[PDB]
Amino acid sequence: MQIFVKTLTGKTITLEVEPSDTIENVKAKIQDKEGIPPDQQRLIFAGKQLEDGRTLSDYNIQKESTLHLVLRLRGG
Ligand SMILES: [Zn+2]
Ligand SMILES: [Zn+2]
Repeated sequence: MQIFVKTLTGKTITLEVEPSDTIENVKAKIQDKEGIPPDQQRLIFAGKQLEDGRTLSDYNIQKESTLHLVLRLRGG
């Protein structure tokens, strides 16, 4: 099962996920691929910012769904 994650630069990465993966889990897969710490990541789906403890299934995120990755300003 695959989802796409688009960054502000237009670049897209593909993650292998499961319906019961938490948002925490997705951030960890993004850290593995891109080396960005989870606390710097905000994930958005359907215009809504996803919360760490909820699952992809909670949010009706399906195969081939696209999430948007917004980075926190390092140092705020
Ligand atoms: Zn998983
Ligand atoms: Zn398809």
